[PDB]
Formats: sequence, C-alpha cells, structure tokens
Amino acid sequence: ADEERAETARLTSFIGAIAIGDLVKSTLGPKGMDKILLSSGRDASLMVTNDGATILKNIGVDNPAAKVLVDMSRVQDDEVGDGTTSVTVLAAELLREAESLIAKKIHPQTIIAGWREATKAAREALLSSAVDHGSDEVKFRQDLMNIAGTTLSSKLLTHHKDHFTKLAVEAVLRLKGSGNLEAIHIIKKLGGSLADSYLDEGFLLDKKIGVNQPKRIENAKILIANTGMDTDKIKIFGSRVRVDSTAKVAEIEHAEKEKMKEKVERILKHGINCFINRQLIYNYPEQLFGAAGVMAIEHADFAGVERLALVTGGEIASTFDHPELVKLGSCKLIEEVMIGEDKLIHFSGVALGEACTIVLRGATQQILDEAERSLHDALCVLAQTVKDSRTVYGGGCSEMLMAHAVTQLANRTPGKEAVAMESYAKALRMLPTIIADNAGYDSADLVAQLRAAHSEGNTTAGLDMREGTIGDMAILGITESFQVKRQVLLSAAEAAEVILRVDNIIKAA
Amino acid sequence: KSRLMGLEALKSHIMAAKAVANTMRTSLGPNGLDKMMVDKDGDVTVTNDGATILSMMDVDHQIAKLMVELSKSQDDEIGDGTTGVVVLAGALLEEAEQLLDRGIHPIRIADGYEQAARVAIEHLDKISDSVLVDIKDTEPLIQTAKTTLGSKVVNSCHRQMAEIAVNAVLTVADMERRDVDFELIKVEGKVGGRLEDTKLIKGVIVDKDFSHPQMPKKVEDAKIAILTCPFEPPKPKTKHKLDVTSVEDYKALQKYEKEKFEEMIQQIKETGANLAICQWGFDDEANHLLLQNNLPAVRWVGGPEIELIAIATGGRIVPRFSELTAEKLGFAGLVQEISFGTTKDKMLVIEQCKNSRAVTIFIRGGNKMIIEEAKRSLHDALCVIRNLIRDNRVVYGGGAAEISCALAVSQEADKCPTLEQYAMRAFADALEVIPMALSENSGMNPIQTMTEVRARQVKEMNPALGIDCLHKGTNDMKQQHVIETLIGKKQQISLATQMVRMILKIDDIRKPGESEE
Amino acid sequence: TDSSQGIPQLVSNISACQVIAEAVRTTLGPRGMDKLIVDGRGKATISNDGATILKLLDVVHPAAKTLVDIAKSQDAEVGDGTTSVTLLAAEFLKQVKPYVEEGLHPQIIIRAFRTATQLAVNKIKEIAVTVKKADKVEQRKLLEKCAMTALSSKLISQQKAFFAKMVVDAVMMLDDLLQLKMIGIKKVQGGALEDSQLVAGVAFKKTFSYAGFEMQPKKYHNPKIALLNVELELKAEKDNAEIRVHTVEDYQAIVDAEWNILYDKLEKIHHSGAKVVLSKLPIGDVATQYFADRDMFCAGRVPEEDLKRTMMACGGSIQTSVNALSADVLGRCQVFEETQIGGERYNFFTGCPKAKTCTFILRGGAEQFMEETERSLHDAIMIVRRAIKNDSVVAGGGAIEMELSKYLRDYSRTIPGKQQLLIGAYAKALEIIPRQLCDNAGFDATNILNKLRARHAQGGTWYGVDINNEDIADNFEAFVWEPAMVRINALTAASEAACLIVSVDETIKNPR
Amino acid sequence: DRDKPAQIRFSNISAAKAVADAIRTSLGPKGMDKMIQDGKGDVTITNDGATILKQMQVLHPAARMLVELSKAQDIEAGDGTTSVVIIAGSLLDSCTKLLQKGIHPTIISESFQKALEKGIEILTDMSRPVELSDRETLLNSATTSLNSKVVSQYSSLLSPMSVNAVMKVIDPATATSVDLRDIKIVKKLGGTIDDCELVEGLVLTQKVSNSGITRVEKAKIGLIQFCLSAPKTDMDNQIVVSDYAQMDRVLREERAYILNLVKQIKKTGCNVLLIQKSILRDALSDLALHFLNKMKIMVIKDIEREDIEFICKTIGTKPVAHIDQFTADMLGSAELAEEVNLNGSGKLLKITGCASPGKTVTIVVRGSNKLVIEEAERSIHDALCVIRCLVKKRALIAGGGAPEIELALRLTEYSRTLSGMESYCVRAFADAMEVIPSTLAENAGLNPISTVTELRNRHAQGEKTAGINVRKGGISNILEELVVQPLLVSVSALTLATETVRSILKID
Repeated sequence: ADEERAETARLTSFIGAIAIGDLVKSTLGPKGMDKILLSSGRDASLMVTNDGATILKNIGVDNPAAKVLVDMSRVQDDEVGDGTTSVTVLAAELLREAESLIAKKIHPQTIIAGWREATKAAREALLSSAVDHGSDEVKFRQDLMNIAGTTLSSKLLTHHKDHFTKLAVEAVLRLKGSGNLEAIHIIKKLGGSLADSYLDEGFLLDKKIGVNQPKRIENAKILIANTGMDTDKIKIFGSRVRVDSTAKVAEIEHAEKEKMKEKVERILKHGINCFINRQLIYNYPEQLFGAAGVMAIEHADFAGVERLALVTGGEIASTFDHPELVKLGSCKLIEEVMIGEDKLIHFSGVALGEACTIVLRGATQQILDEAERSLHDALCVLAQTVKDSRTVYGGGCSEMLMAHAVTQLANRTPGKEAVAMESYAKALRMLPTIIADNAGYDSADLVAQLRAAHSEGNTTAGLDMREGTIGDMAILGITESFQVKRQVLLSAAEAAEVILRVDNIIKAA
Repeated sequence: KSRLMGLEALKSHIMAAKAVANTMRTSLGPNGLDKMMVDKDGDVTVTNDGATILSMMDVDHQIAKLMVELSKSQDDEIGDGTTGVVVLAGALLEEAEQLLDRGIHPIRIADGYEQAARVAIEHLDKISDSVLVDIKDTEPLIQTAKTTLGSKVVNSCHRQMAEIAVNAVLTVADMERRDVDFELIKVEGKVGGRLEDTKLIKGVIVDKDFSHPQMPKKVEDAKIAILTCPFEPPKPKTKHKLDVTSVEDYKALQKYEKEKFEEMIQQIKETGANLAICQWGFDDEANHLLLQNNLPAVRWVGGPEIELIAIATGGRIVPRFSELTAEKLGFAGLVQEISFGTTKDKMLVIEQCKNSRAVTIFIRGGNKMIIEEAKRSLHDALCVIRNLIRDNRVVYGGGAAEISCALAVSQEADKCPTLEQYAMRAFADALEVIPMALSENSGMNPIQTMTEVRARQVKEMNPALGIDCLHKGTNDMKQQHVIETLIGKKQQISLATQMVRMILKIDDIRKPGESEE
Repeated sequence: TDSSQGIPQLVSNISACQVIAEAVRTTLGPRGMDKLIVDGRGKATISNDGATILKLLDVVHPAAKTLVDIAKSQDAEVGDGTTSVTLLAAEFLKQVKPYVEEGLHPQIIIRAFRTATQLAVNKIKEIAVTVKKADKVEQRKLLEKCAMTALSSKLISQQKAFFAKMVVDAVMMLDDLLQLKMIGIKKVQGGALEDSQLVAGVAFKKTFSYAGFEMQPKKYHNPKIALLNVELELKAEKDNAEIRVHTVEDYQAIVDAEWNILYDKLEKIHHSGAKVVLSKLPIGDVATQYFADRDMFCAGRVPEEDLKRTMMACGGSIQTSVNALSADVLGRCQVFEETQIGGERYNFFTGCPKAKTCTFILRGGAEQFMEETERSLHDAIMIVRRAIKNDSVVAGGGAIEMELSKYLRDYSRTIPGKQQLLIGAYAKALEIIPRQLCDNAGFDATNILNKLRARHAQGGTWYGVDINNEDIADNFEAFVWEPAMVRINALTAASEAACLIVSVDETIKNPR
Repeated sequence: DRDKPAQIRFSNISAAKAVADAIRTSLGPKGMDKMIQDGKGDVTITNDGATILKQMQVLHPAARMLVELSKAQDIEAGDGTTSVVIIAGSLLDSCTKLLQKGIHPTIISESFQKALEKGIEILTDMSRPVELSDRETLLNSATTSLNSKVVSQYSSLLSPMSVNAVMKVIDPATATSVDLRDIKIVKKLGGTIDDCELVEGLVLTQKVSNSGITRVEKAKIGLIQFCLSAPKTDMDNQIVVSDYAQMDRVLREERAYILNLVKQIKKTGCNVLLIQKSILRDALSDLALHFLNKMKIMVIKDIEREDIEFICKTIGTKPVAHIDQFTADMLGSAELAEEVNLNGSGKLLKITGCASPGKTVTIVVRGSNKLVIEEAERSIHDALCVIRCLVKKRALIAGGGAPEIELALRLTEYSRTLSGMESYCVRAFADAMEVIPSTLAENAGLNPISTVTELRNRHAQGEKTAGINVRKGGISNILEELVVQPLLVSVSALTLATETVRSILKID
C-alpha cells in the first residue's frame, strides 16, 4: 500500500532495531538491570525478568526490521542455549554505527561487504582468544563450571544458582567422549526445597502410582510400551460401536472391559516385573497388574519413556506393534524412596551408566519454571563444549580482542571495504561499555584500559563487572565459552546485514 | 468536478513511475539490495525480482498497474531482467518530463522512442556471438549460474543446483521442435532435506503412501499403472465408519478384502506394471495388508496429482477396472523409489524417457523462507536456457551492452536531427541508467564507475568490459561473469518502449474519481 | 423539484459538453495522452477508440445526454467516425458560447445549422469519385489500397501490404453488414510473422491439455460437432460419495455407478453422430478418461464468443442437454486438423458447408507486434467492408473538411444577420479534427491548418494532414481512401446533436 | 537509551509515594482512619494499611509492588502490614537523590541488600531471649502486641486461648516455626467468648446426617472425593426425565451403581466420611446417601475444597479420589467422633483426638451477635501471629519505634568508616529510617522532627532509652512501659521492603 524508499525504510528499520537493543542491553549479564514484562492486548498483568529472550516472545513488535531480530533470538535458545540476549544487543549496535555511513554518501553494500571480510578476521581472533581447557578430568570439571554459572544469572535465577551448577557439570561429566543430552533427563517437579536438588545416577520417573501397587523389584526386566486402554492402540480385543438397541450403551462399557484385560495378558507373557506405559492405565487393568506382580506407571512422558528405553537396554513397542516380540531392558534395582515430599521411582543399575536425571526442586512455581529454561540453555552449551573443550576469556575480554583485530586490519586497507572496518571494530567494542554500566562503574575508564591491554597483547586481563575494576582472567567464574561466542558473533552480523539489505520495505498494512 | 487535464495528468504519471523505478533501481544486479514485503497479516517474506514484488504489491497508480503485466511477460521467457524493464520504463519518462519542461510534446518523443528502440536492437545484434550449440552454450550457462544463485539464497556458486536445472529443460526440447514452455517444466519443492539435496526427475514425483515403517518397500518394472479404478477396494475421499449390524458381517468383510488384494495385484501384473496409482484410497488396516502381501500401493492421490502424471507420460488413465490393457496405461522409462527428506519416508520417482511434457527438478529445503528463495534461482535458470534452445545467442549484459547501444543511439540524434532528435537523446541516457543504478546499490560511486566503462566504449567496441558485478576492484563482465541471452536483453528494449506506447493511446484523462479502484 | 432558467443556464449546458469532448479529443491515431480508467468493480479498462468509454459515463445533465446518444447512433451504423461527431458538435457550441452573451440566444440558430449541413453533404457526394469494382481493378485490389490506409498508421513495418491483401478475402465472402463482428482476428503465439494464414471458417485459440490429450484423435474427415454449454467433471457430476459398509464391494459399487453417468453423456451424442465435442466450460481429469479411452476427441476451455462463431458457420446449434438429442443439433465440417503453433494448441475447423464465418489468423509470436497488428486490422476490416456498400470514395485526412470550411466562408457573405455568425462558427469547428492529426504527426497545429487552405484556394485539391505518413500532401494520391459515407453520417449527426443543446437553456429537473 | 527507563522510573516512584502517604497517617494505634471510595461508589473505613492498597490502586508498575509487599508480609509475620509500606516509600525518596548524583541503579540495589545484612546485626545485639516452651513468657509478648493492634476489646479473653493452641504445636525446644497450616480458625453461631475452646482433633463445618449415627467411638476416618452415583446427564444425578420410559432406562444403570459404591466403603471400614458439595463432585445420589447413613456410618456432607486440602495434611487422611485408593493407609485413626449442639446453636462435627503428623489444633471462636464473632476472629489472628514470630526468633526487641532510630545512627557512622562509592546509598538509607518514628510521633501528637532529633541524642549517649509512648504522646521511656515487638516482626519489615525497592530500581 505504501512503498518505503531506501532512506525512509532505513530510519524505520534503525529505530525498530534500537528500541529493542535498549531492553536487552539492560538485561545483559549477571548484574544486568531487569525488564518489566507487560502482557499486551489481553489484560495488563506483569512479571519481572532479566532474560532477553522472553522480552521478545511475551512483548511483540510490529516493526519489520525488529521482527528479524526476533527470528534470530529463537536460534540461540535451542542450538547454542546461552547467548539469546548477548546477540540481540550486538546486532543493534552494528546498525547504530551504520547510521553515520548511510548519511555521509555511502551506500548499504559498502557497509555489508566490508563487514563480511571483518567477520572472517574476528573469527580468527576468536580462535586466538580461545585457549584449550578441560582436556583432563580435573580441568574438564573447572571448564563446565564457568560457562554454566554464566547462563543462569543472565536469564534470571541467581539465588540458588550454585547448587544447580554442581549437578549440571557432574551430569555432563559422566558421559565422556560424547556430547549427549539424550540420556541426561531434565525433570522439573513440584515438591522439595529450593536449596535441595538431586541428581540420581540412573534414570528417574517422577510419576508414581501410590503405595497401592508393587514398587519393590530386585533384578528388574523392563518393557517399554505405548499401550492404550481407552485411547485404544491397535491389537483390539473389544468391539466396534454400532447402535441397534436402546440398551446398547451397556453393551459398549462391557466390551471395553474384556479389551483391557486381554491386553494385560499379552504384556504378562513377556515375563517381566516392571511395566511402563506412556498412555493411561484404567482402574480395571491397574488392579490386574498389582495382582500379577507387575509395577504400573501410567502418564509417562513422550521424551522420558523413549529416553528410558535406550539407557536401560530395552526397546519400545511403538504403538503396541510388539506384544511379546520386543527385547527387554534390565536394571539391578528398583527402589521407591522419598526425596522431598514426593514419591519417586528410581531406576539404578542402568545399562549405559552415562544416563543421569537432574531433578529440580521448587518451592515457588515462578522460580521452578524459569530455572528449567535457563538450565536447559546451559546444558546446550555444555554439550557443545564436549566436542571442542576450550574457553575464551569472557567478561568483555574477547569482545575487545575481536575489536582490536579488526582495528589493525582497518588501518592497513584504503578502499571501499576499509570504511566499514572502522565501523565494525567500534561495534564489537561498544558491547563492554554496556557491560560497564551493568557493573555500575563508569564506562570510559574501564574500556579504555582494556583497550590498551589487548593492543600490546594480553587476554589475561579482562573486565570484572563483579568488582567494578579491570582485573585478571585466568579461567575464573566469569569467563564465557568459545562455543557460545562464535555463534553470537556470526548471528549478530548476519542479522544486521540482512536489515541493511532490506531497504525496499513494502508494508501493505 | 476535479480534472487533471493534459499536462497535469502527465505530471501525475511521472511521479508514480520514478517511485516504482527507484525501488527496482536499488535491487539491480547481484550487488542488489533485497526486498522485504510485509503483508496485511504482517507476515514477513524476503524476495527479489520485479515481477513478484509488483504482484504482491497493492497498486496505487496507473503506471504501477501497467508494469505488473509487463513484468510477468519478461519473467516467463527470460526469467531475469524483470526489475530492469521497470527501471528502464520509468527512467525514460523521468527524462521525458525534462524534455516536456523544455517545450517538446510527449507525442513527438514517444514516436521517436519507437525508432530509437529499433536502432538500439540493431546495435545489440553486433555485440557478442549469435552462434552456439547445446554442448557449448554450457560455459555461459555456468556464468549465468554464478550470479543467479549468488544474490538470492546463497552468495556463492552451487554447481549441483545449476547442473540439475539445465538438464531438465533439454529433456523436453528434443521431444518437440527445440522449444520449451514454462508449463512443460516446473520447480516443485517439498521440505525435508537441505538446499543441496536435489534430484533430476525426468517425469514427476508423487508422495508414496506407506502405512507404517515396518511395512515392506519395493519397486519393480519401469512402467506405471495409472488408474482411477481400484487397486484394492475404494474409500473415495469422504468419511466412512463401519455400519455392520452383526458380528457375522465383520468377520465376512475381512476375507472379502483379502481376495481383492490378490486379484487386483494379478490384473495389473498380467498387463505389465505392478506399482499402482489409484485416485481413491482405503483405511489404514487394508493398506497394511496389501503392503505385507507385497507389490506396494500408492493410495490417496489428489485429483490434480493423477492429471500431472498422465500429461508427462502422454498416456491415459482408465475410468474402469474392467478395461485394462497396457495401451491404456501411461508409459515410463523407469520407476525407482528415492529417499525423500533425509529422515522422512521414501517417494516414488517416475522418470520418463518415453515422452516428457512435465519435467520437475526436485528441490528439498529446510525452512519455508530458504526453500522459496532457492526455487526463485531455479525458475530464473529454466528460463534463460529456454531462449538458447530456440535460437542460440548470448550477449554480455550487466552494463556492457547497454552503454555500447547508448553511445550509438546518441550519435544518430546528431546524424539525423528532425523529429526523432530529442527522442534519441532521451533514449541514449535511459540505457545508461541501467549500469548506473547498479553502481548506486553497489559499493562504488555511480558517476565514477559509469565514466570508467564509457572510456573503454570509445577505445574499444562490442565489449566484454562492463561494470563490476561481483563487487570487485576490477571492472569487466568476462571476470564478473555475467552473461544474458542476446534475445533477453533484446526483449527488455522492446518492453520499456512498450510502456510508453500504451500510456500514449487515448486521450481519456477524464475520471469520475474511478481510475485506480 | 428544481427549476433553473437563463442565459447563464444555456452557457452551463455547453460547458458540460466540452468535458466529454475532451475525453474523446484525440484517438485518431495512437498518440494523445491516456490515463487508465479502472472502475469501482475492480476492472481495468481501455479501448481503441475513445467514444467506447464515453458511452459508459453517466452524465447528470440531460443536455449532455443528447451528445452521448448520438455517439451510440454513429457507432451502430458505420462503426467509425464516432469520435468525430463529439468534436464537431461541442466545438461548434464553443465558438457560439461567447456569441450567446452578445445576442445569439434566439432560436434562429437551428435554421442556420440546417443550411450549412445540407450544402455540405451535397458537395462531398459530388466531389467524391464513383469507382466500380471492375472499372479497371479487381475487387480485391481496390480494397487493398483502402485496407493499407489503416495499416500504415501503426506500427507493423513492411508486412503491411501483405496483410492487407489477405484481410480482404475474408470480408468479400461474407459481406452483408458494415461490422467487423462476423470476421475478427485471432492472435497466435509463436510461428512466422513473415506470413500469416487466411482460414475460411472458425478456429480456437487454445484447448488445455488433459490426461490422454495426444491419445485422442486430431484429424477427421467428417468431424460432426457437438456444441455444449454444459460440463461433466467431478463437481458437475460427483464421483465421491458416502455408502454403507459391511463388505468391500459396497465401496467398489459407488465409484462404479457414478462413472456410468458421466460415460452416458458423451455416448448419447456420439451415437447421434458426434466425435468432436466442443465446450467453453471446463472439462476435468475424471472427465477426460472416458474420451481418451473411446478414441473420441474432446475440448474444454475455449472462449465463449468463439464457440458462438462455430454455430453459425458449421450450422450446429446450442444444447443444454447432451443426453438423447437429435443429430440436427450438430454441424459438420469436412476438415478437422490440430496443429500446435507456439506454446498453444490450435484447433482448425475449415471445410465449413455454408461458411458464415471466415476469419484472418495472425501469427507473430509476441505481445508487442500482435496488439498493434490487431489494432490496425480492426480498422482495415471496417474500411474495406463499407467500400462495397458505398462506392463513392473521397480523400480523408480532414482535407475535405478544410474544403467545406472554404466553401462555407464563401456562403457566409450572402447569408444575413444572426445566421452569418452561426456559419462562421461551423467553418472554425471543422478544423478541429485535423488540428489533432497535426498534434499526432508532430507539428505546430495552427501553422499547418493554414497551409492546406492555401491549396484549397490554389486548386481545390485534397490537401490535408496525414498520420498515415506523418506529413502534409494530397491524401487521394496517397491512397488514404475511405468512403464518402462516413463523412455524410458524421456531419448530419453532429448538427442534429448540436441543435438540441443550444435550444435548451431552461432545465427542469426532479431529484424525486 | 537508559534515559527512558530513567523517566518511567521517577513517574512510578511518585505514584508509589502518593499512595504510601495516606498510610503514614494511618500508622500505629493513633492512626487516622481513611475513607476510601471504590470504583463501586462505597465508602470503606479502614485503618489497616494493607486493604487500602488492595481495594483500589493506580495503574503504575511501583504501585503494584506495594500490594505484593504487604501480601508477603501477611504470610511471613502477619504483622507490620502497615509499617512495611512506610519504609518502602521513604527509601524511594532517598533514591532520587542518589541518581541525580550519579550513582547507578545497580549500585543502589546491591547496596540496599548489603545495608539490610548490616542492619540485622545491630538489631540482634539489642534483642534479649525469652523461653519458647514456657506459656507465660509468650503471653506477655503477645499481650503487649495486642494493645498496639486495632482490635483489643475482647483480646484480653482471646490472648490466653491463643497461646494454648500454639503451645501444643510446639513440641521440641526449637519451637518449630508454627504456621497457620496447623492452627485452624473455625467459627460457630451462638455462644460466648468463654465457651470458646481448643479441640484436640479438627472441627469441621456443617453436619448433614440425621438418619446416621450420632456418636460413634473408635472411628476410622474415611475421605470421599469419588462420586456416589453414575455421571451427569444434565443433573448431578445420571437420572433426567423427558419421557416416562427415558427415566426407566437410566434407572437400570443407576440402581446397580449406588449399591456397589455404598457397600464398597463399608467393606474397607470407615465410620467418619468427609463428603463435598454437589457442585464440587459430579454425582451424588440422595438414594445412595440414605443407605450410606443407615449402615451406621457418621457423615458430614457439604464441605469446601480448601477444607479437603487442609485435612489431608494435618490429620493424615490422605486422598481417596477413586475406588482403587481406599486402602488402610489412607484412613486416619480417630478416638471419638461426636455431635455437639451445646455452646452455640447449630451442629458441628468434633473429632476429639486424632492420629496426626505434626500436631494440629483448632480454636472454635464464638460470640453472641454476628459482629462479636467477627471481632474475636480478628483478635485470635492478631494474637497468634505475634506468637509464631517469637518462636521462630527467640530474642525479644522493643516497639515504639526506638529500634528504627538506633539502627540508623549506627548505619551512618559505619558507612563513613567503610567509605566507598556505596557510602552514599547506605547513609541515605539510614535516613529513610528516620521518617517512620517521626510520622508515628505526629499521630501521637507532638511536633515530629523535634521528637526524632531528641530520641537520636538519647540513643547516642545511653542507647536503650526513650521511645514513642502512647500515654505521653511523646518522649518518655518505653522501659517503664513495656512496648515489645517480636524480633521477626521488625526483620520482616526491613528485608521485604528492600527487596521491593530493589525490583523497582532494576525495572526498566
């Protein structure tokens, strides 16, 4: 309806991007200042966060260029985990520095083309700032610890943070020689204390059945199955619905009853002590299992039931296509214990001892949910740090070192590409200035000092925003991985260049 | 009432065209800057090409409405240069306005544009070759492949997508005349793999129906039994339950399904073929039984989907189960089942070496955004080689051809004078807008870069030496590797001129206030 | 209830006319200056003559409505010169408008419009040259040079002679009208633009490809044509429906029973005699199965107008039922040939028994070449057709109008008082039409008009302005040859239209 | 930039201060009652701080923290609901000053928790232990707190009864925490304050059953949360009517169903059943109820969702929401179940003696007129809340507003010795404290700034000296007239206040 010409498009685009960059610059890092989430279009209730990711989803935006920022933020959450807020801020910064170039006389392509060459130079610099760590078991422990503690604070939860950091690093530590998460279950569950938390060495289903059914098995034999009882997974032993009579309502209820029982028999014929079902277990087959000697767990999860099947050494039935013809799993012990004020089922003696479950114990629901997410972003990080066991010196130490790399390049160059190099270095450097405000210690002194170190060549002083001074980094509790950072640099740039390149914004609203 | 009369009406038109023109101008060449369309649901899309962007765009004026039609013809034959016709058409008017202010009528210039188009084409024909063969057009097609990929979905050559793209078009050309359409070739995309997972399909690809990932998957023969009749009892695209009123009739209904599996399996076998395409379906249990019995069905085939296979094979679909003979079925040169997606179920490829009238190149994609861009490159590729088959010529285009023609048309203004003089002057600068705005979007000054190439037009003619179109320090078009078809650039010249001829026609600037509703 | 009266009221009515006269100002050739007229129904509209669009306008004056009505009168008779009538009437009134202020309000005006109109018609008819079709020419070669007149204007190079001799052949054979309706010209994509084809009969532009379209026959030597304004497809007769289930055979039975009804429809007409089935409504995918297998030809998705030409020429007739109908609702040809030309499949029906359509088939293979050829061939067919009916031919170009304006200048001297003034306005008004030809050719219009009067005072020849060459010269010796009769009609209609408006100056309106 | 949060935050502070101003003149026993106009056009007369904020607040983000802040206060102490708002707004006055100066918000938020941690030290040294297993010590501390509360007229009689409930739920020396998750407030029509009593088991509301037995000893506590009839049709019953025949066909199903359920309950062994409403359970049959009572099982029908969750923890009679889950484990052990129709008209079920985890006491509070019953309900609440606060935190501190000056003065001096950029934050925070005893003195009637200057000087020299005294209106020792507050009641006011001020400063 409206055709926004290249300049006019630039301003809307810039202002879109920037409005978003303020919110996430404040949320940033462990001392970062909170956001207030406001539910729009429906009520006006509030929640307080410090997570940059949540700002975007909860509170949307109608600016076309700002929508690109939202798409980008999604990608960090899953694949990398942490860095959802860290990216969004740098991308807005890159555009800010872009503003002065479009004005001067300088076309958008000039700025793009020279930031691509600059991204390649920054990456080379990310490798240099990346020193290997956590090759040996002792160092490997120390290595997971630093990254994981970073993540939680930046996405909210900083009170009970340390207890969860011990369990999370131990969990990844067991795996050894693979970055699985396909055995490390994450269970968030009501009951327990906020201080206590538990890692069972095995696998743990938090689903229970009371003390009215068996729960004590020694030398357990596992059948993993998806068996309907009312859902009615195939291997029917009931009837079709037909209507021929006014008493026919009675006939249906009975026919379901023979169905439930004939399926109990087929399960029974495996020769097992522990039966797990993703689906419902009706009141009638439940009692028939408790009598047979077989444990009943109903309402198992789609993630956990499958994931259980691998570790224990079973195999799933897959919609009850295997009624006696699927191989078992085995565990040494099945004990019911009370951890918190809950009853849990504890699989122990699991075949692949890689498997662990991390059980989060809330006593405020607001904490328990936010904690699950922030800890999941952290475990995404952890498992990539298996593939390459190295860290970079975080804190603003890397950002300056990429900025500087690109400043020395910038100097060499006098062409069209050279222009944007000046812009690119400034953009990277503008991130510690944000970290400096978050500290609450004036930016100009710190960032200038930091700058000085890295020219001479040093990555053994960084910014401590936890002391408000320029300090050592020697793999402390405030470094960042290489894993998170490579992806964060790549995406910020990539997003900004797509925003630059779109200047033929036709809005038909 | 309100009335924009004569001159006033003409001024209005000029304002519409230059705004449309400029959006297109900053999208010229692979140094182009992308288009983002936001709709009325706020759904964001990234596209490129003149033709597509206009079509989505709600027309706000008269010249805007005219351009959409114009663009779509450029898109069908040529498949590139869609944005470049538009830039030229609006540009030429932006100069006509300047002529108007001097005191020349739009009438005088508009006749001399038609003449100035005629002289531009003439000059074009001298530029580059006009003789190739189809095992030697391939090196320009590789030059077309660099630019076309590397401004859309990727910023790089991908040799796999390009080479798949060019074969498909050749399969249809040798069946009739050395001519192909844009309805005999298609890019069908289905998400599951990555953009580099691709196939060359020589006929068509249909989803192959499998009830479960424990049922057998076989293929055999080289021939397709195209049916609408059953290959196992129907269930013809509507809900059904079971309407038995005894236990007895349920038990009865299962054995009757067993016999019909066998009997259809044999009837098809006997004629030849054993993979069936049936328009109708049947529930999940009956299908599972037939897959176990072996000799795979395809069940739940669209009403369009069957028409697609038939047109490509050239044969017919039986209306009945009675009437079956090998003649009455369509003819394939191979049927083989290929893994669609990279973690998804197998599909059925029906390649044909018998007859071809629909050759699909099967592209896989991840997201909805990345597939739509990737197919955008494909469409443009199908079209440039369509021009070659019919008559084999290429031109160096990107800036090279336009400027060389421009200098030529300029020179004749001063050989001729009279009526066409002003028209020639304006036409020669219009042609030069095309390399110019390409440098505007790109990293380097528009005036400076235009001046550079113009120097080498006096020093040498018929140049492989245009402006940068890989964003380089050097400027060529042999080392920037942009090639257009000679006919393709030729078709632009016609089209731009055209727009001017259409606005001239009547004198009905009278409006009741209805003129863009 | 409204009433308005006065000398300023008269002035109103004329002012309205100017507004419609501007809409149609120039359209004589292909130059002027247009604005696309898009309606509120969401349709984009242009035409090849500007009087068409003008008909659609609804004028809120009754006086302005008269000038609309005479447009409709001209268009129906000649089919040309419709524009011309608006211009003369309006312009006459324009130079009269300031004369009304001065004193030319009296009804005497009507009398003067009659003297000027009656003389002028007679002068055309006498000066015009009466030429046989067998004088010293073939009938086709007289009309060759007249058909060229439209063809030279736009914008078709040297193929113009060749096309001209071709376009004639269709018109002579049919002749009995002055309209192009029973001829037409059909564009075809692809093929040679260095020759075109004259087909006696009808043809179809495109029939869509269906499943076993090449498994259907393309040639017949006694095609018997079924004209169907119906369709059979999946949505015209169903092939999906609910059934009871208690056996597999129930499912088979329902699809089976439906396929029978659709098979009945082609069979019943095939047994009458049909083997060619022509339909303008769609034919589907299920539909085309039966045909492909029978080895009986089918066609769907052919234009509604084209199907109606097929009726006249082959002697077929419309149906609305295809079951159990005679064989006297069928037409025949002697030749059915299907040749795919360009991207589109082309059906040719020729060998037609009474041949009440013949039509030129123009092959170019573009959109650019073909619309300008079609535009010129539309007006070609108008000049040649009307040359059979009135065999008096005069110079066009507005050359003869410049002579009338001379002639009437003379007359104004012996004709008295208030009438003289009226005559001087008639004379000035005749020069407007050629002024626009000067605007189209690219000249200074006022400079030019004066040079043609000089050779209408130094010989009385045929000097006028050419758009058919874009120069100034004799138009008779340039073969710009069009009948006397277009000019006879346009004068008399322009006076008639005029007299009504200047007479009304008291308008009573009711918005009831 | 952070300019636009700067501008938003000041606007939020100003709105929060304005709402908080009304409550400074409602503070303490000498508080000024507030006539509050609802969006409903009704005047509400209150002197309790918390409900003023709740009943109507402005639509700004700091205003909302205030409702939340006092809501948190209620669960934690139950006391200092009024005072907790006072310190919050007073701190936000201090913050504007810091901001302008160029002390960043991050600094003021960590310094404000650091100053709480530093404040609690100074407080404790002043505090003085009392016994938590002795009845008399807890009563004196509770009695002093009651004179200060709004309600006091019948609180003399309710105070020894408030301790008695709490003493039974204290069994070790640690004295647990004592929540209201073990002390149950039940009301009964009719009776006096002297008739009120502490029932060992739980007292349950209503009592539906006149065909049942009326006294059964050695009873088994059974819990129903399953139906007594086949599911809804259109009524809670399966039975519905639209034809004579239609009712018959449903009755065939229902009849079978009601006998197997009533019988199943009896076979497991129960003599008390706890049944909910006919809008909280999808079916119940009058027919099934007549039989269920006539088997000689004591029934209460009709009770709340809140009640059912309460019982399940306290007397260990765990959920039974299905037939399958009546097993022995779920059942309680009651010593007696009894109907009482004395000491207030109407019939309630008393279970006296119950096998229980923890220990659960219930006080049936009672009174002659409807308004007498409500005054005593307020009175036990006030009385119990202070006891629970002291058993959590053994030491005892003074009231009267003197501790509040005494912390401040120390916190100023210490801050200067320590120094730092955060010095300004901890010094201004201490001065934030000086507002509340000053605001209190004005309500007692004496020129306020002059009162708080003088008490500072008495604290500086002597320490434990003068405080705001209700007799004098002014400056006289609170050592001669004991005004005590539990240590948790003051810890709560400060730590909650800081947290709220922390969120607002952090909020963009």
